[PDB]
Amino acid sequence: ILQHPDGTVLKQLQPPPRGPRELEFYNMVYAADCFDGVLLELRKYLPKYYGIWSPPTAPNDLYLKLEDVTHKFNKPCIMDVKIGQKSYDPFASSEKIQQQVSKYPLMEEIGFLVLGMRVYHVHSDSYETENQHYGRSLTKETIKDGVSRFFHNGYCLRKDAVAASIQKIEKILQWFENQKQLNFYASSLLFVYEGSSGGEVEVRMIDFAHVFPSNTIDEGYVYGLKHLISVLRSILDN
Ligand SMILES: O=c1c(O)c(-c2ccc(O)cc2)oc2cc(O)cc(O)c12
Repeated sequence: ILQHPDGTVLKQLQPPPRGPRELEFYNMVYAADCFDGVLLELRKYLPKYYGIWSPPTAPNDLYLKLEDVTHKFNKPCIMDVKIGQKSYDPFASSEKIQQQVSKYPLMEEIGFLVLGMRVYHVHSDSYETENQHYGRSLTKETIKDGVSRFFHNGYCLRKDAVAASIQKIEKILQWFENQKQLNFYASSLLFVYEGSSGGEVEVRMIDFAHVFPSNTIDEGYVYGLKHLISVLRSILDN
């Protein structure tokens, strides 16, 4: 992700077919002549989309120009969580399914996977970062404590950020329970809170290279959100 100073980021299109699909998703959702109520509501939960972008001298080099969801924070604490039971899409080959399931074989059981976090620590004036192997190591026994780490500034558990995250996720969950036209595979939620309040918490959906038309509720996504809500809720009892 390329963080530009004017409060936006540039996300480079993934190689085909993934980048092109993510481009088309943003184009469908943010079509100026769109009056589909489902899609207009979905806009609230995504980064604001500014269209395709490429460098002036390089029309070959394709990016999405997107809102920087961390812009309004001073010391943003950021967690990326992949949502759903299946990280592979409805047209994946046998090998691709195996590739995806092997990355994290607990996806069906847990319904979400922590892709990373960056946590500001007050008393050291520094960030602790966790990479993809952190989340991939978490089991049903360790997921609650694994998620909890995101909300530890060193001195207190930020239950305010936990509660606000639940409240923001619940609105996304409500959107999913009132649409039967899109199914989302390998998509994520980006959580941001202020590390330096309730207060600023941001929760946005990202990563749309495997969103497909559907005739049904996205059951895997709903399962993941519900399980994530339940884990966060249990952290409020700590
Ligand atoms: O706005 C965005 C953002 O700030 C970040 C980010 C910033 C710092 C990190 O350490 C990790 C991610 O990722 C993104 C990924 C997207 O697909 C879309 C976005 O709009 C953002």
